[PDB]
Amino acid sequence: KLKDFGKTVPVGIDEENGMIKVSFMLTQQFYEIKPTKENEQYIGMLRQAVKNESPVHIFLKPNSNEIGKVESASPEDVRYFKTILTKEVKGQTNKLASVIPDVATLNSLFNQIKNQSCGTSTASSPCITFRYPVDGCYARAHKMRQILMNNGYDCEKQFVYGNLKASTGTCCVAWSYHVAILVSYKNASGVTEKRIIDPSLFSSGPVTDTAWRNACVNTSCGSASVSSYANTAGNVYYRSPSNSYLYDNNLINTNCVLTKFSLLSGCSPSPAPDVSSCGF
Repeated sequence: KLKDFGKTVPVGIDEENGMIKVSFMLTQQFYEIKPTKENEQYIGMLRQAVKNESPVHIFLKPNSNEIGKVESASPEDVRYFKTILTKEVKGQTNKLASVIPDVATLNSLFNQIKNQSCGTSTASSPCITFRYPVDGCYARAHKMRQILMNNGYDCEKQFVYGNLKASTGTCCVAWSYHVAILVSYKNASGVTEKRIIDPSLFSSGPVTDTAWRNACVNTSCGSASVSSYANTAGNVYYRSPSNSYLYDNNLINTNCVLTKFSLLSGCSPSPAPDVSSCGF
C-alpha cells in the first residue's frame, strides 16, 4: 500500500507542531513523519542518517508527503551515495569569464534566461520551469548557468537553507532549501558586485542576494526562517548541509527534470511528480 520513493540521503530533521519534518538531498520538498511509538525506530534511522549523511530507503503513504516506512541501505547503496554526494571537488575544464563586464550585459543575460521560461513563445526545449516553484530549483539553476556559459561566462550558485516559504503572488510553497545563480559583474565604476538571477521569484531582473533570501522567508505563507546559506562554484548542482557536492556535468539530470516538469505550473502538484527515472 505504501509508495516506494527509493533510496535517498536525508539532510535535515526538524520538529514542528507535533510532527517531524524531514528534508532530503536534491529535492526541496519537506516530508513528514508522526512521532508515534510505532514510528520511533524509523525516526531514529532518519536521525542517524541525517547525522552521518547516509542513505535510507523511503516509503510514503500514497498521495502524500508522509513517510510510512524507512528501511536500511545496503553496503552497495552506501558505496554509491559516497560516489555521487562527494567531498571530492572538481572544477570546470574550460576557462570562461567569471565576471560580467557591465550591467548592460548582466541585463542581456537576464533577458536571455527569462526568454527560456516555460510558457513563453521565445523558449526552446527543454524550457526552464520557473512557473512551477514546487521543486526543481537545482535544475532551473543549472540551466540558467548553461545560458551564461553559452555566452562565455560562468557564475556561482547560492544555496539557502531553512524553514523556507515563498509566494508566487497567488499561492505559497514550502522548501527545505533553494538555489539560484549568483552572478558577478562590474558596476559603472568598475567595481565588482553580485546579483541573483531567479525568475521563479523575481520576474523583473537581477536582485540582491539579501532581497532574494528574504523572498524565501515569506511569512505571509506561514512560519519561515533562514538557517544558513552557502555560495559555491557554478558547477555544483546540489550542496548538502554537510558541504558535500553533487554534480550534473552534462545536464543529463537537469534536462530530464525540466522535461518532466515542463507542463506544470503553480503550487500544485505537491509533492512534485517522481524524477527518480532521471539519471546522471
